[PDB]
Amino acid sequence: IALSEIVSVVNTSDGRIEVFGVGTDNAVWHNRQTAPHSGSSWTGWISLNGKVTSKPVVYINTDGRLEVFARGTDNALWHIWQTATNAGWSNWQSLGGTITSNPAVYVNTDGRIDVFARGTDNALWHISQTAAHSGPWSSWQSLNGVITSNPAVHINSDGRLEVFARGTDNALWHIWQTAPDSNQWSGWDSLGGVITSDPVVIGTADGRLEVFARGSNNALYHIWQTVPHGGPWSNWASLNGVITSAPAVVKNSDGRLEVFARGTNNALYHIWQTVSHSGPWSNWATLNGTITSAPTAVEDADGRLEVFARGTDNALWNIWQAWSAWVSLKGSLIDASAIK
Amino acid sequence: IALSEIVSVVNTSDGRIEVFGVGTDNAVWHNRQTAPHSGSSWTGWISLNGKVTSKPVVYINTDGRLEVFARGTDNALWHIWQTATNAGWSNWQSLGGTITSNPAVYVNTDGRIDVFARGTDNALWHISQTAAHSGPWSSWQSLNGVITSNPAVHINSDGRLEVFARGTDNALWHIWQTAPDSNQWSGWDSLGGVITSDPVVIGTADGRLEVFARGSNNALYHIWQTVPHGGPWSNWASLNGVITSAPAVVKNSDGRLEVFARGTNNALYHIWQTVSHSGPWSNWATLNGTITSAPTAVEDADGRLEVFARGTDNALWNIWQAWSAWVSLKGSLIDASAIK
Ligand SMILES: OC[C@H]1O[C@@H](O)[C@H](O)[C@@H](O)[C@@H]1O
Ligand SMILES: OC[C@H]1O[C@@H](O)[C@H](O)[C@@H](O)[C@@H]1O
Ligand SMILES: OC[C@H]1O[C@@H](O)[C@H](O)[C@@H](O)[C@@H]1O
Ligand SMILES: OC[C@H]1O[C@@H](O)[C@H](O)[C@@H](O)[C@@H]1O
Ligand SMILES: OC[C@H]1O[C@@H](O)[C@H](O)[C@@H](O)[C@@H]1O
Ligand SMILES: OC[C@H]1O[C@@H](O)[C@H](O)[C@@H](O)[C@@H]1O
Ligand SMILES: OC[C@H]1O[C@@H](O)[C@H](O)[C@@H](O)[C@@H]1O
Ligand SMILES: OC[C@H]1O[C@@H](O)[C@H](O)[C@@H](O)[C@@H]1O
Ligand code: NA
Ligand code: NA
Repeated sequence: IALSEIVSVVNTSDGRIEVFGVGTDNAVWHNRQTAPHSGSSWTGWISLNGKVTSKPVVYINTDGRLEVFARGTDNALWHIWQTATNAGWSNWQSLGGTITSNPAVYVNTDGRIDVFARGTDNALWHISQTAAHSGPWSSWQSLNGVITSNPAVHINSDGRLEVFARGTDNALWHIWQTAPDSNQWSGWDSLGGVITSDPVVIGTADGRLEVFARGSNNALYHIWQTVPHGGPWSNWASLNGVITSAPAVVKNSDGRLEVFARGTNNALYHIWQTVSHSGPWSNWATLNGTITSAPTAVEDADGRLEVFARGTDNALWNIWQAWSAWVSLKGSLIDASAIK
Repeated sequence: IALSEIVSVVNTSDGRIEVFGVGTDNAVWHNRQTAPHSGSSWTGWISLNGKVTSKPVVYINTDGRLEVFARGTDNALWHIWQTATNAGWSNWQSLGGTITSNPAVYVNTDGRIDVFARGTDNALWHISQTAAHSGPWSSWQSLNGVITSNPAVHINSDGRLEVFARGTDNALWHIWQTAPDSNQWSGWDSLGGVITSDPVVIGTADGRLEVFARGSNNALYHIWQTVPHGGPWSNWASLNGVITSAPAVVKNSDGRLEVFARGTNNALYHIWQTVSHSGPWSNWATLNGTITSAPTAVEDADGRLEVFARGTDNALWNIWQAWSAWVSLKGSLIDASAIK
């Protein structure tokens, strides 16, 4: 499994990027832009406390309240939430279970958050809010299978959640809701290939799921739905390169997909659709730097991509689509990924 | 009340703009882009039938299914929906009531559509889906007040719906949910001024509501929340000009607000935030043409603004942010607005 993303990042409901990482104390720390603009100053790192043994994953509830999910020292799923949109936080609360992966998080069309995690049986399990952005939470329920990666989740353009994970054959497997808001899940399907990273999944500007992963030759690969929210899937296509981290994918403000990955020389590299969305891909270009994590990419409130990655000093470094000079957000981050 | 928008327009879940208008037969007709790109060809006009006595208002359910709301010849609220995302349509069904305005439509954080309409008592009434993108619908419920315009609705950045309408004093009044998904609504509040158009409301890139309306001197005015999802509101500010239609507002792909209105010479005019979102406004610029409706503006799948307006030939004409040459979508549209 290629070197993981070190932070979870979201553009908040007031247009400020907030990042969540694990400190040397194994607590979750957050940093937020002071202003909703490219090159904004930052609040600085503020602790949510806790003791996590996974990558923390933030998600924005449909009412704008941020909610962080992370495995605890007891291997239970824990969570903590803003009590008001972009305001104070709750205490950490357990959702129980015994999980063996980072959580994957998305929200159903009914505003109910769905959290996916590998179990001690190596099956995909999930637990959900029973009301929109509200407790109580459901029971833990199994979707079966045997997965050898952290899971990834994205909603289809018809509101059906779809989960991607590596199988015991190192192929990309996936499973989907057969209707929105449903616990009627499909059987597992193999999209084949051999992946040596966690999969990442995004929705194209024309409403198709597209999955990126590193292959056995350390090139970037991708595969996509050929119709909106539907099969068949394309064959695997190489985007080439030699990458030494997990890839991070993001949509430009004009819908062009752009992928960030660490190269052999430990610099940040990127490759993008040219002209328009679902257009022909560029060749790889360097953004330089020296990074000790996978990059994490998000669009800011000015419609510019922002990239975060840990540096050799273990601080979180930022670069944005002007491109800008590398700047440090400081702090000291660790890779707490449940699967490495 | 300044000349109204003639179509309801949405960017569908597969990145194709679809427009809804009233034909000379008083049926609702729709036209959709063949491709999810600027300057795409169109399907041509296809009838949903019905007999409407209001502007038709389309909304995308959280599962991607389009749903159109319009007053019938019996003055009841009627609706029709796609049975699958971007697929076939249902028959028209009545939601009953007796309404005296165009419908205003938004979705709650729980995926429940909320429809607002003036009653025969000139009070603001509403009816909602009781489950996410699903029937049965609620009873009609009154929010009281006396309104002299079509209502406008937008969600706050904390998930609270907020409705704007002109009062008997010709001032801008508003009312809001005190919590998301709630029928706990606030009292009416006056934002003062004198408006001679329907209000239009948008959410800024930094999570604030901003309202645009024509004033007594036929200038464009605007007023905004000074904090995300919160008061106090600004004082009214003039964006000047002399406009002879309702203004239409839209966010650029980079969050810059842009406003479209008909000028004294019947040409399309526009004015925009410069540099970045919540930045200083341009002066008015012409896009020429000769229009016989207010313009309607939406962002396409390429991140470019598209504007629609009826021409002197009663066809719907299109121009986009390249700017492009005016092109005709043909058809023959009427202004069916319930309040003129
Ligand atoms: O108050 C809202 C919060 O309530 C908690 O009980 C739930 O577990 C959270 O998921 C929710 O966001
Ligand atoms: O029914 C829809 C489903 O069809 C399957 O064949 C595809 O592999 C899934 O990605 C899709 O969600
Ligand atoms: O076409 C725009 C593209 O051009 C490149 O020069 C930039 O570095 C990319 O981030 C961008 O997506
Ligand atoms: O629809 C086909 C296109 O989908 C895009 O999102 C992919 O990145 C392209 O490689 C592909 O040609
Ligand atoms: O099937 C979905 C549709 O069902 C109808 O009964 C409801 O009235 C619509 O609002 C809904 O979109
Ligand atoms: O409580 C929030 C509400 O506060 C009021 O003072 C504002 O006028 C409303 O726009 C806002 O939604
Ligand atoms: O800064 C970009 C702006 O420049 C003007 O020339 C265009 O006509 C506007 O549509 C655009 O928003
Ligand atoms: O926050 C203040 C700013 O809000 C913007 O959305 C308005 O268009 C500006 O006129 C105003 O200066
Ligand atoms: Na994340
Ligand atoms: Na509309």
